[PDB]
Amino acid sequence: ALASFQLGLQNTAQQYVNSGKTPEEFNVHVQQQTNQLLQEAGAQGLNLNDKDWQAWLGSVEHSRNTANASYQDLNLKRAAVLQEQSWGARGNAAIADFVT
Amino acid sequence: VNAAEDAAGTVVPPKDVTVPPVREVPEVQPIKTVADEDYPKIDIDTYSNKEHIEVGRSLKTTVQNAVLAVTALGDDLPEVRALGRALGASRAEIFNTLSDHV
Amino acid sequence: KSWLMGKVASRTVRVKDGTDNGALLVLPEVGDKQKVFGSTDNGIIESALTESVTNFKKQYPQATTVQMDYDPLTQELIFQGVNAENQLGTTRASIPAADFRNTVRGVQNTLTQNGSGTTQGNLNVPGAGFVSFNAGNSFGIQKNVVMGAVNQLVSYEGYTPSKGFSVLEDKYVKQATDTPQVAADKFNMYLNDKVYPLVMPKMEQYKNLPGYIQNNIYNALVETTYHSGNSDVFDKYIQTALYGNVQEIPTFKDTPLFKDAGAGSRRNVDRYQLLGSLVTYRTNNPNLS
Amino acid sequence: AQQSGDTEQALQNVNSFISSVTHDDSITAENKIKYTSQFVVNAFANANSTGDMQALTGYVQSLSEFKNMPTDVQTQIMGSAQQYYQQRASDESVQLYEYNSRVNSVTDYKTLNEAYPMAQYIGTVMQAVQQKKLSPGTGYGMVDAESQRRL
Amino acid sequence: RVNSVTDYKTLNEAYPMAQYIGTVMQAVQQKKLSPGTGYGMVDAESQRRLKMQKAEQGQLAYTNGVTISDIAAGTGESLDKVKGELTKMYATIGQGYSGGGLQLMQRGLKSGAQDITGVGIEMMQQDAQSLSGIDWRNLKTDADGKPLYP
Amino acid sequence: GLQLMQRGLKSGAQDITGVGIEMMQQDAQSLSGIDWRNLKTDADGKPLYPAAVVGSLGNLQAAYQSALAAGNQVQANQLLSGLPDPVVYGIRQNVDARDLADVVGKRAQDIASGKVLALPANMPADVSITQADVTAGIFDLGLGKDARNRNMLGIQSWVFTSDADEKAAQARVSQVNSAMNNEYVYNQQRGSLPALVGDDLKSWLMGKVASRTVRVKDGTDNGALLVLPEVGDKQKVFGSTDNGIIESALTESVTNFKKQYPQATTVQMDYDPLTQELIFQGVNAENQLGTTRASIPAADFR
Amino acid sequence: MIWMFAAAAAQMIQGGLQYAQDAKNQRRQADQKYNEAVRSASARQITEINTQRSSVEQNLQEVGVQLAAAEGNLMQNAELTELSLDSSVMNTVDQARNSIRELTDWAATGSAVGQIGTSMVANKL
Amino acid sequence: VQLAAAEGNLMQNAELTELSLDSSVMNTVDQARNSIREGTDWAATGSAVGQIGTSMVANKL
Amino acid sequence: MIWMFAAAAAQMIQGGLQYAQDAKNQRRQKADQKYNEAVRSASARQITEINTQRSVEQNLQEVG
Repeated sequence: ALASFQLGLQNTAQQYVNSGKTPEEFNVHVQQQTNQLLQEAGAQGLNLNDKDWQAWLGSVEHSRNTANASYQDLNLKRAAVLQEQSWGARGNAAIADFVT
Repeated sequence: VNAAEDAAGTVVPPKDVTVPPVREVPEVQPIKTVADEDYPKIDIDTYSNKEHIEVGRSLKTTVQNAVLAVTALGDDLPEVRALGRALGASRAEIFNTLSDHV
Repeated sequence: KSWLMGKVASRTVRVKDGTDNGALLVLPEVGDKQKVFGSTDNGIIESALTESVTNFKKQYPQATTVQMDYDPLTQELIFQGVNAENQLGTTRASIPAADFRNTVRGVQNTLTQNGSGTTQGNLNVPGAGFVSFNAGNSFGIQKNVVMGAVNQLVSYEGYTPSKGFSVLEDKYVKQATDTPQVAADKFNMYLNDKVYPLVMPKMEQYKNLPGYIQNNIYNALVETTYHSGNSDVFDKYIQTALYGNVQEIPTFKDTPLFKDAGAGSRRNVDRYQLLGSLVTYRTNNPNLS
Repeated sequence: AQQSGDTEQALQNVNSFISSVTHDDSITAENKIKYTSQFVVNAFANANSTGDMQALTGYVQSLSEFKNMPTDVQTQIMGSAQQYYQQRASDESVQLYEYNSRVNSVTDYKTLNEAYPMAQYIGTVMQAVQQKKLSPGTGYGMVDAESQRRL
Repeated sequence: RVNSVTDYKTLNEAYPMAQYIGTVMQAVQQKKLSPGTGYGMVDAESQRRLKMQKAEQGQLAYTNGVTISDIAAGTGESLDKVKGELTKMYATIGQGYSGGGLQLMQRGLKSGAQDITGVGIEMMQQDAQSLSGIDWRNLKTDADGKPLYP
Repeated sequence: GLQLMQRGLKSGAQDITGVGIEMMQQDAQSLSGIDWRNLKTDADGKPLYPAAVVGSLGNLQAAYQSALAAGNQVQANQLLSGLPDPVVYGIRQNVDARDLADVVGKRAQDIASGKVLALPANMPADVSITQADVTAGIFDLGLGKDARNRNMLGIQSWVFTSDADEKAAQARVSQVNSAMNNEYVYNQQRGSLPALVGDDLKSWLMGKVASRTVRVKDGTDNGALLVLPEVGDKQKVFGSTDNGIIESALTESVTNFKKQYPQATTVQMDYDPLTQELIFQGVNAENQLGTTRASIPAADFR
Repeated sequence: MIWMFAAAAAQMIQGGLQYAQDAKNQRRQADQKYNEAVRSASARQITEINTQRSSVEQNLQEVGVQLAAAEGNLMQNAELTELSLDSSVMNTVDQARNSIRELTDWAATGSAVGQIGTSMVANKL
Repeated sequence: VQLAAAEGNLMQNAELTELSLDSSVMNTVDQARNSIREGTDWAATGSAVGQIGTSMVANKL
Repeated sequence: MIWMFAAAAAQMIQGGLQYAQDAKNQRRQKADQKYNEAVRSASARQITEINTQRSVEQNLQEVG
């Protein structure tokens, strides 16, 4: 279950980026996904704060931090790409009008 | 033995070996071979009709081969030795084991 | 280049002895190897050439490399020292092919053990389990025939820690500290040293009978000799059954050999079966001599 | 039974059938001998280790019902067992050659160390050499060959 | 019917010796067969069973032997004979020289023995001689010009 | 012929198997005339063999395998001594029955093209017979009535053997080797050797020699071994084509010859056509001949 | 040995006999015209019948699918980075990255993290 | 039918025991077995059962 | 260096075997096979049913 969740968050990050969803919709999704795993962990063991479960929580934290970091950079790249394309499109019309 | 040490021995491993209660013996024939004594030592002379150098008037060699041997085993020569080295980098010769003749 | 290297690669043999790294030789081409070398496998020639190579190197220490050649006219093998630049030295040696073939055959015979094959075996000892056993013998009895009588001796005598196989010198008896393997080794030695020499000489008289009758007689003779140390006890009754008066057979019950084995044990029934079959064989062949 | 590593249950199973055949009263003596001999002979052919062979040999030769059989059947069974023996021994030695072939079947360096660490190969070879399943000369050479090939 | 069997285990499982001997001797007793044609029949089976028992042990040396030397040391045959026997065996297994030779070469290569690979290569390169006689220029041609190799 | 051979093999009689083999190898001669290179071809290049040869090859292979199955190599080699060279080559190369015709067809036109090297004037050393070949199962005659009549050498003891039997076996091996050498030389001189090498040639020669061996009975233990000479037609000289009668008839002559010359170990037989005479002579090892000789007219033998 | 090929010979006998029977069966035949139609018709029916007939163990499959998707995603993203020296995007982006990150010896960082690697959560609580 | 099924099952199961000599799982197994089984002579073990022989049920009922 | 081509050789071994094994299959056999391929046209017809039936990005397409 832990391995599946770790990959699921990262895979969902780019899917949300491609659709132009706002950060709030990503944050609510992240919290909802984390809550289910945390609740499920309550039956698959006592979650007693010993070394193994502490390490489990430590991994879970970074599993969220990494996706939260990547989500910003993906949009940062996309915005620059779109800006360059729009600036080229704006320059085409100037030559069109000059010729006309 | 000395020709079965290359066997793999995957049948009847060493865990399951024992000495046989009787002594074996192979079936070879009783024959030797001995070098003959009356055969002549035949050699052909191919230097009579050419210029050549005689040493101690047998072994046959060439001049460009003999010279090098002299310089190598020539620690008792005046430092002549350089001339020998230079010449060695420049016929038939006969001595009446080369490294010891010189 | 690959074609030439493959052609040369097939004729290379790495002689072993003489120094470190051994020596390297290239055999000459011959019409058929079986006439000159006596075998088509290089692994035997490599072992056979060792003595000749060692002697040649001993006679001429200054020689660094050796070359081999074949002279068909006189059926001769020649060795010669070689120098660089394809030049040849003055040292030479000669060896006839006949003695080389004889040596090769002698090595092969030792390897294959005169063609009789291996003789390693195993035994089933009560309690102790499986143990090693060697069936070799000096009379030429094939393995599965030798193993026949021991499987009856073991089935009759049995085995116990305090008695072993019931062998009755110091090296033929079991001591308190012997392991079962050691006891089995002593038992085999005692057999080979004190049973077969007394049983084999009396087998020359029964060659007129079929083979399996002789095989049956062999087991009975071995069993009797083991328990009595004398093969004349039962051969007398065998001769009586084959040629003597059959009416004297039932007197065998008064001998110590019968008494010691029990009045109704399987051992005695097995003994009487052979005598009952010999009489039938005699009856069915009135011309028996 | 022995696939789970329990020989005692296998011995109990064999004894259960032997005793079930022995006490039946609807068959003749020769059939009782035939069935018992066939089952006993077939039992040896299925042993998968040299320890099971010894255990079964010890059990069989002590059973009272086997002591009273005719001599020609006891001799035949004894001769037959010794043939499956030395064969179950040769197989255990050929196993190491098969393992070495499997090890040598790899051609890339990274996966070789990922799957077959040297410290385990050396131990596996030396343990077999210690138990006299392989001679020293055919184990040391095997180790040296791998050591040179890896470099 | 008795002689129609070819393997040792099933022979003893189906035809015990003690029953065959009794069956033959009972007929000999009733004067249905002469003594000379019953004793010979018993002896022939007695010899054949030992022969098969010996052969079964020799089969293992070929099956498990790692080199030619220890295969010969087991069966007792000369090296030239075991070479031919292995050739025949692996030709029978592979249905021809090419298939048997390939498998024999693979076995030699994986077992680290030069002797077996040599005999495999002998078969492999003996089979190849068939390619010298083909007339390449006159092979039948397909409707699209592609030749039709056998 | 196949059924007769099967009956002979299963009944343990050599005489019936011989007459079956005669038919089997008389039928095989039809394969020599086929023009393999000009057979009609299928649309996919596959030749079209007639149905008459498929059922002949499939029966020859079955007969050979049946002969080998019983452990009788003598009469299996005797069968291969009358078949044409390509058929003999094909059978010994174990191959699926569906490809035997193709193999034979390819081999025939490979031979026709001169792709086979000529044999030397002296028989190769690898064709001789040695102890390793005896251990391999040669000289095994299969099932039989008497112990003396299932080994071609005629030795009786098969369980316990003395050195006297070893000496006789050693002499008889050399006798067979000499016979094979003479046969090979005679065949080579006439230029009629088959296109075979090594084991195939050894089997061919052994099958040729095996047909002319007779085991005379009386005189001592193990009897005696003789190889009859080749004759135009047996019915004119010997008076019968069956060896079982000649074996019984030669007993008196062999016993007398051995009685006159106790020192003789082996006997050789030869035929002199010019005077219609049969000659006996003692032989030594290394193909050398002794001084003893005897002569018998053919009329009284018949 | 000669007696260890007996089983193979016995099994190979049956091959030759069948090979001869087929020749006779084909030679005894113009019934081929009738014979062909049977197969020609049966093939269609057979084809029609065939056409008519035509925990942890779940998390593992989900993991496999998502791993394949992640590998695909990292591909098609590495490609743009490959062009960094030419695009001038990943240059305009690197400018912003550097400008925002300013609010080194790499070996030093690794040692600092390693010195407390396996006790971070224990120390935090 | 059940005999055929059992043969198939055993044949399918033997595959892992074949690789036991290098599989890592068979080191956790055969260690658990030994830990759960707190110079054994096998020959001695067999004789004990053999001596009791066919009177097993009789001697415990 | 010989050891660089080990993987390539191992991959190339597989090609040779099935090249010879495919040829052997054809020699061992045909009309019935042809019929099945013709029926396969139904799948093409079945696949022919679907085949027979056959805010910046918007601004960019319009601009083009």
